[PDB]
Amino acid sequence: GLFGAIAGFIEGGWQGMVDGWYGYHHSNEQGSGYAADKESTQKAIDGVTNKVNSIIDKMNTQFEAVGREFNNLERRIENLNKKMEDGFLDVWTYNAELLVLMENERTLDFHDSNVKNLYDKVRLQLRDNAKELGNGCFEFYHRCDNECMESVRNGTYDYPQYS
Amino acid sequence: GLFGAIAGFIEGGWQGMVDGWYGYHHSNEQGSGYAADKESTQKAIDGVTNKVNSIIDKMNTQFEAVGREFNNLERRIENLNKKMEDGFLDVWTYNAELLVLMENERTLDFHDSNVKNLYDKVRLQLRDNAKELGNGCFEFYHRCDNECMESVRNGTYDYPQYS
Amino acid sequence: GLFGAIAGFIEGGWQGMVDGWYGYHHSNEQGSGYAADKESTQKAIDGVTNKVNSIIDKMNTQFEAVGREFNNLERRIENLNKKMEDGFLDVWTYNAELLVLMENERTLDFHDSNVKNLYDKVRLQLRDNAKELGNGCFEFYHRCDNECMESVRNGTYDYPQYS
Amino acid sequence: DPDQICIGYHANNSTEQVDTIMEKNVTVTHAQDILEKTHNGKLCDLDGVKPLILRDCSVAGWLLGNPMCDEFLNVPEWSYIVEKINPANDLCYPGNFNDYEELKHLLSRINHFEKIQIIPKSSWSDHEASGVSSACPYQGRSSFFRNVVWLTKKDNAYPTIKRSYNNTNQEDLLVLWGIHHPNDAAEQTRLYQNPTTYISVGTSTLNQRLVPKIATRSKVNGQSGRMEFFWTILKPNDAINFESNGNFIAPENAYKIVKKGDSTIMKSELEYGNCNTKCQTPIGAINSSMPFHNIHPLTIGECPKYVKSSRLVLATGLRNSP
Amino acid sequence: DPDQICIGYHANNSTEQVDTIMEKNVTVTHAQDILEKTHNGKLCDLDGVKPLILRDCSVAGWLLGNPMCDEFLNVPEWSYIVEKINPANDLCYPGNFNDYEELKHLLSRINHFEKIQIIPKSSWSDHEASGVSSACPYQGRSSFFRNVVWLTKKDNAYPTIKRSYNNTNQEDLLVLWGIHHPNDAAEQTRLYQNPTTYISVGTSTLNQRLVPKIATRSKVNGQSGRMEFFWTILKPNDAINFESNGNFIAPENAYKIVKKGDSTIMKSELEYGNCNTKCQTPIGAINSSMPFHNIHPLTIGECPKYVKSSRLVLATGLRNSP
Amino acid sequence: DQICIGYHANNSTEQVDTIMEKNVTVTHAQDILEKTHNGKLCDLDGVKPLILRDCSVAGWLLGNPMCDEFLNVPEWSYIVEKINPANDLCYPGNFNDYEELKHLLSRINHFEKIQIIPKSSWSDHEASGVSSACPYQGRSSFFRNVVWLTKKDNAYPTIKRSYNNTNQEDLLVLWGIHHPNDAAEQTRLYQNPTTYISVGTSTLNQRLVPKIATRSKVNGQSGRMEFFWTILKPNDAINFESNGNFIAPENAYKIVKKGDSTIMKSELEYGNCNTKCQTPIGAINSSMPFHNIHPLTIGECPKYVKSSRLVLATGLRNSP
Ligand SMILES: CC(=O)N[C@@H]1[C@@H](O)[C@H](O[C@@H]2O[C@H](CO[C@]3(C(=O)O)C[C@H](O)[C@@H](NC(C)=O)[C@H]([C@H](O)[C@H](O)CO)O3)[C@H](O)[C@H](O)[C@H]2O)[C@@H](CO)O[C@H]1O
Ligand SMILES: CC(=O)N[C@@H]1[C@@H](O)[C@H](O[C@@H]2O[C@H](CO[C@]3(C(=O)O)C[C@H](O)[C@@H](NC(C)=O)[C@H]([C@H](O)[C@H](O)CO)O3)[C@H](O)[C@H](O)[C@H]2O)[C@@H](CO)O[C@H]1O
Ligand SMILES: CC(=O)N[C@@H]1[C@@H](O)[C@H](O[C@@H]2O[C@H](CO[C@]3(C(=O)O)C[C@H](O)[C@@H](NC(C)=O)[C@H]([C@H](O)[C@H](O)CO)O3)[C@H](O)[C@H](O)[C@H]2O)[C@@H](CO)O[C@H]1O
Ligand SMILES: *[C@@H]1O[C@H](CO)[C@@H](O)[C@H](O)[C@H]1NC(C)=O
Ligand SMILES: *[C@@H]1O[C@H](CO)[C@@H](O)[C@H](O)[C@H]1NC(C)=O
Ligand SMILES: *[C@@H]1O[C@H](CO)[C@@H](O)[C@H](O)[C@H]1NC(C)=O
Ligand SMILES: *[C@@H]1O[C@H](CO)[C@@H](O)[C@H](O)[C@H]1NC(C)=O
Ligand SMILES: *[C@@H]1O[C@H](CO)[C@@H](O)[C@H](O)[C@H]1NC(C)=O
Ligand SMILES: *[C@@H]1O[C@H](CO)[C@@H](O)[C@H](O)[C@H]1NC(C)=O
Ligand SMILES: *[C@@H]1O[C@H](CO)[C@@H](O)[C@H](O)[C@H]1NC(C)=O
Ligand SMILES: *[C@@H]1O[C@H](CO)[C@@H](O)[C@H](O)[C@H]1NC(C)=O
Ligand SMILES: *[C@@H]1O[C@H](CO)[C@@H](O)[C@H](O)[C@H]1NC(C)=O
Repeated sequence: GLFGAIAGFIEGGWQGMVDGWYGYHHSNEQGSGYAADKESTQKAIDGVTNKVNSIIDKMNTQFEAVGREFNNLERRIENLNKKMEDGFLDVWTYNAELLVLMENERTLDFHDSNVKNLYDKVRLQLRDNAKELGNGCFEFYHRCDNECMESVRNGTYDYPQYS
Repeated sequence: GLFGAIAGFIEGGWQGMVDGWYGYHHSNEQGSGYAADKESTQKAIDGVTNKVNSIIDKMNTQFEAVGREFNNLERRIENLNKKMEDGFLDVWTYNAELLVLMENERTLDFHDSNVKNLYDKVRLQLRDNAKELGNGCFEFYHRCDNECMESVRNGTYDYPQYS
Repeated sequence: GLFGAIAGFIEGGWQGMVDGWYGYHHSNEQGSGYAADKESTQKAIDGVTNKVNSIIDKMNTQFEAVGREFNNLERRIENLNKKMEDGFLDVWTYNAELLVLMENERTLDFHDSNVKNLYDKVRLQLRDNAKELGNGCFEFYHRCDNECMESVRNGTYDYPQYS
Repeated sequence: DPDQICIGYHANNSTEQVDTIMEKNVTVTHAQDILEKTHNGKLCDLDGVKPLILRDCSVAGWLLGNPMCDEFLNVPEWSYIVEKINPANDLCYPGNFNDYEELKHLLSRINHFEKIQIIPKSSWSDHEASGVSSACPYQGRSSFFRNVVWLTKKDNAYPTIKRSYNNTNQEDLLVLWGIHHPNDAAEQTRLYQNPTTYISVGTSTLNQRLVPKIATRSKVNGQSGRMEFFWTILKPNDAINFESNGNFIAPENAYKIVKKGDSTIMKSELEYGNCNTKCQTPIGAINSSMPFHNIHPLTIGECPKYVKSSRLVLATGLRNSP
Repeated sequence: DPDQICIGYHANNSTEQVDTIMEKNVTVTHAQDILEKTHNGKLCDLDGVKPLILRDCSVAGWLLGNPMCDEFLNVPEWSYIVEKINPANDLCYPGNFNDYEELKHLLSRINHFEKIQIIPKSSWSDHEASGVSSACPYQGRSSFFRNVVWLTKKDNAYPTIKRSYNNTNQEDLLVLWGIHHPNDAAEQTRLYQNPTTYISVGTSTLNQRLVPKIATRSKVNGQSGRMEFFWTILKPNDAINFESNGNFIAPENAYKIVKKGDSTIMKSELEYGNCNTKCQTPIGAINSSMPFHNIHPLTIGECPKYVKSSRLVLATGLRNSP
Repeated sequence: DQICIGYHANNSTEQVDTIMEKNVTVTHAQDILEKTHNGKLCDLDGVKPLILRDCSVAGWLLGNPMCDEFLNVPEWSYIVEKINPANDLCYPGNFNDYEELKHLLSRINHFEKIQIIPKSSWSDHEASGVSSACPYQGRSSFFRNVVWLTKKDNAYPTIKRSYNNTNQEDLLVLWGIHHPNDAAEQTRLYQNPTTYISVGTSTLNQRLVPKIATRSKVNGQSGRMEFFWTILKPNDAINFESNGNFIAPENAYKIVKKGDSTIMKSELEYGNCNTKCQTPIGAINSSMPFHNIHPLTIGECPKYVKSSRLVLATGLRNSP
């Protein structure tokens, strides 16, 4: 992926996180578990839903073929009529297929981007208080309890408190 | 945005920086101010100016409707003529609207990328000699003079000196 | 580019790297040489080859003009015919040129991303054991002979042993 | 043993695939199909309104009143019209229908006629109005079109005809008449007495003068003779004036255009499906909330946009790790 | 106490919004509108050349010289032509103009005619050449088209006419003539004496032989008769030959085609604007640097590209924070 | 000691364009636009075209004597006609529904011309009318495939003829009418003053009447000939009746090969070459997906676009 996170430095996805598209796994003394990051997930849902609707709405004024009849000495205009209708059907068919391909690519890179940005959100908070393992995980120097873990997801981790 | 900087780890933009699109805020014992980065701002103006010109030039050759008249026993060809002209108008309306939507998306991401690369240009020069706060700022270990701050904008920060 | 590596933190490309698109330049007690990263280079060629082929296949049902003849009292339909055919030629010329322009941009950015991703793959493995130069290079703290140079390219560098 | 926190993304058992420019068959956690690919294979009512299914009859056969088409003598309101590719029951008496395709184009904007008698058969005192042909059988006896009348000489005399009809109705009126082209001069005099004839027709806009064409032609439905039909739209309060001394196939009934709207003529071999739909094609109806379909380019109703694609699928989720 | 350097980006008081695929109404620091949405509501000169505003006259009324259209007897060079949707002064004497739409199409390539005499009234020694109709009133009395002449019998005779005109001019020449279709045979002899008549016309390419049509027709502008007009383009050094023994509406004046270029016929109810523009529309003129506009699809001049969009705005600046 | 990351640079000056930037130097690019043709009219995949040279389709089909080269042309791939061919209707006039006829030609690859009414069958009429308008070897002649019938012994009895298409192919039948200059020339040529030509098939019901008119001289003649055509189906029959002015069929054309063809307008003549893709200004031998040579092509061709340049980036930005 363009942003190097999905199938990149984070080797694979989590089947255990049934909660949202991106999120966290934590383990500490009290236990372990998955939790979706709700903001980034909701951001992504909105953008992807908007994209799908944009694509449908942009095509809404499409060409619509009509049955026209011609007699045996109107072959030239019958052929003209046929190539015109096919012409537009080919234009719109192409527009739909290419748009879908181009946006499929952007959607997958968007997800990649969101994962990298979520990784960086956490990294910039923790700084020297955790070791960056290089696989998407951070190994704490201090003991981080559930409240401390929640603060990292909140974006409310207090660096001075632990360094 | 895709690159995580604008409305991201740099939470907001600066009213204070009237002078350009991307730049620096500094703070030393002398005084604190705003300085736009010339090179990156100019690159961006060129790319954005070209983009606009390119969009216009691709649409400079495009369909032009022509008034045609038909009598009471030429309704089929009249209809054919109408659908054909409407057909091209719709195709071109779509082409214009969609290209603007797509290029707008890319324009915002382009700006986001530029901010990020500028943040990185500074980061890589400093390394140890500054602290990465995570908000867009670099807290200095040493004292950076008015001269010291200008070498950073130049891209001429002598690292070996300060470590 | 959008990812800041090509003509970015890596100042320029290498004439010495004939065997691939992206790769490494090592230097130790034994010697020095260029080595192309096959995994990323291969990914690139597949991606680029598929892009070219897709672009061709989408345009493979495009408008084909047909000579039609009209007489001196069929000037309206003659004109209608001419505008219809020029219409589709212009539409398909726009589609072709625009797709090439858009995809050339995405192609150059693709390479940039691949170089950035490769750099991070090396960075994330090394961490403390090497010093980040900033020019696209890593000065080792512990000596690395021509065996570990292959392990870092292979992706099999054991961090614990060196720190 | 030390605590840790990890950043990651969703995976599932999805095998859904999408395409991109640089890569095909990419497995993703979620995808959205936007292409309707199925239809019910039937012709249905369109939003509660039944179509006009002409069966073996053509539009010409219907409007002129080919005896084989008595099914359609006073059809109710329709949503669209279905016609086979080559209907068996067209011009029973051979010939042609002038500006036929332009008339068909009018129908595409009409949903209902009220057929009315404008010139009754019983009103022809000095001519025979009972002309029939073996080319137009009905219950095994020679007959003729129902909405027009074959006039012939009476007592070796065809006095010049002069008839007018004033459209005292409020609706536009479709009027039909025709001319008979005989095989030879002997036939001319036998049917119509007068050797040189004409039919003249006038309205506020129509100015027609027709002269028969005697010629020996190949048999069609047993006849070498031809009949050539004509139509006009008579406005409210305009009048149509016929004058002739032979060869005149005169109107009996004409059609009030009582409901204008959106309609179309579909060519289809299918029969009526006892069913209702919002989107109809010549090969079947569509019931879909998809934005695109690939069933058939000719549709009527609230329909998805037609594309030639075999497949359209948008990625919504992310690349799914195996 | 400790010194800091920050990276940041521009913000301002801009409230300008743009759209993207994933997000609508995104506020940006700078934007560029590329769609012109305003016009002046007027019909103007095109780059200093006034249009031909036919007011209440049609092209037919103009060229044939309907007496209500005397304003346009010798119009100057024009940039475009403006006709109303239903011009009141058209064919005062009812009938039709053969290949009218094809003629109007030629007009779209012409900027100026010079009208000239091709057959003077003085050449009609043996026919009356002053026929008029109450269908063509002028100042409350019966008149006729100015550029063609209604010939009738003189001293109870209508000798066969033979007239030629050789195009000695350097320019192509638009020639117009007509035929009168009378109400009945009594009228035919009353006007023209000869009961069976024709009009034959030939050039190097034209080979015509018209025959009038008696038919009983509705009164239009008081007349049940009709007049059918025809036209041809006569090349330099070619000649046109008329022959007739009745029902001939003869040319008097024809039109040299003197200036050819870009033109058009706009349908509009607007009058002249005393105004100049470089881009004109049937609804108003456009003065704009915008590459696109949405005023009307039919324009002439140096114009932006027409789209049906209500809005088109490019982002130039970056996402503006509150 | 030191491991560096980097990318390929080379000595390339190949340039590509993007939305934001023009003339971007890259390490590798791929032109996808064919810009050259051979300037010739070639055989299309082994099959030679019918080059009509100075003859028009009309002159070819009716048999203008200056077009004798094309009396029985072989199977063709495409047809080439000049913009204004000198040898058209030698005797002046017009071809009815000419453009519709030429449209049918665009789907025909071969005719076999046959006799359907021999000259010998005109017992009671002269069948050797000629005109200085149709010189053969600078002497008066006529179209080869139709016949100018005139009165015999000061008489023109009513003609009545049928031809039944007993062939297996559709048949292109041609006939005409002569429009004389005056009433005196009518009687001189056909005796009867008021004449007609009726033509009937299963679908055709035509009655033509001639048109005396004073006309400009074209090729020395003020008279006109108007030609008509129809397609006669296997087992249908065509019936002619006339008492004057009939330019009757002699030969007609079996339609023995239908397929893809076209009528190109070109001033070029035969190039003695072969190609898979042909345009009116020359032929294309290319593996590019696009070309800008000309919009009207026949064969297996790249797709046409109006562009002057079309180059995809494959490699990367090439730093100097
Ligand atoms: C005595 C008699 O009428 N016998 C009938 C046979 O004529 C008929 O055989 C067919 O005859 C055809 C021509 O005859 C008609 C017709 O089309 O049916 C007879 C119509 O009454 C006559 N109608 C009028 C108004 O004149 C009609 C008309 O004259 C011509 O069509 C004008 O062009 O002609 C024809 O020759 C067929 O080939 C033939 O089969 C037999 C068998 O149906 O029935 C007898 O009652
Ligand atoms: C009655 C009469 O001879 N003249 C005056 C009338 O014009 C008029 O009443 C109108 O009469 C109309 C028919 O008469 C004309 C016409 O069209 O005006 C008279 C024209 O002189 C004559 N022109 C020629 C060249 O012959 C013209 C022509 O014969 C026919 O148009 C050919 O079809 O006929 C018509 O019936 C109107 O409905 C009627 O109003 C009255 C005053 O209105 O005064 C009469 O003296
Ligand atoms: C005495 C004589 O006929 N001399 C020949 C001249 O006719 C001829 O000059 C041309 O004559 C033209 C009219 O003559 C023809 C023609 O078209 O060439 C002669 C044809 O035999 C005759 N064919 C038939 C079947 O009737 C033909 C026909 O009547 C008309 O075309 C019908 O419209 O007329 C015409 O006046 C030319 O302007 C004139 O050049 C000279 C020239 O070589 O040769 C003499 O032997
Ligand atoms: C994926 O899981 C769902 C259960 O949510 C199941 O319905 C579906 O069959 C599974 N796919 C398989 C087994 O291939
Ligand atoms: C995936 O794509 C291949 C070729 O790219 C195609 O043949 C195949 O049908 C696709 N899907 C499958 C096998 O499920
Ligand atoms: C038809 O009828 C009304 C009188 O009932 C009359 O006003 C009108 O003129 C008539 N129309 C024609 C064309 O005669
Ligand atoms: C916005 O700011 C500009 C200058 O920065 C000023 O000219 C303009 O008046 C301001 N507009 C509003 C509405 O505050
Ligand atoms: C912003 O978009 C909404 C619909 O999403 C629209 O109703 C609103 O008026 C837009 N604002 C404008 C056009 O200023
Ligand atoms: C018209 O007159 C010119 C000038 O003398 C002459 O050359 C030409 O032949 C004439 N054309 C016709 C058709 O009479
Ligand atoms: C259009 O508008 C500008 C600004 O008002 C005006 O000064 C200019 O003269 C106008 N241009 C034309 C061609 O009328
Ligand atoms: C580069 O582009 C310029 C204008 O943008 C053009 O004139 C030129 O042809 C291009 N490069 C070269 C080497 O000619
Ligand atoms: C032509 O001949 C065939 C075979 O003899 C015959 O059956 C057919 O009826 C004939 N066609 C016509 C129109 O008479």
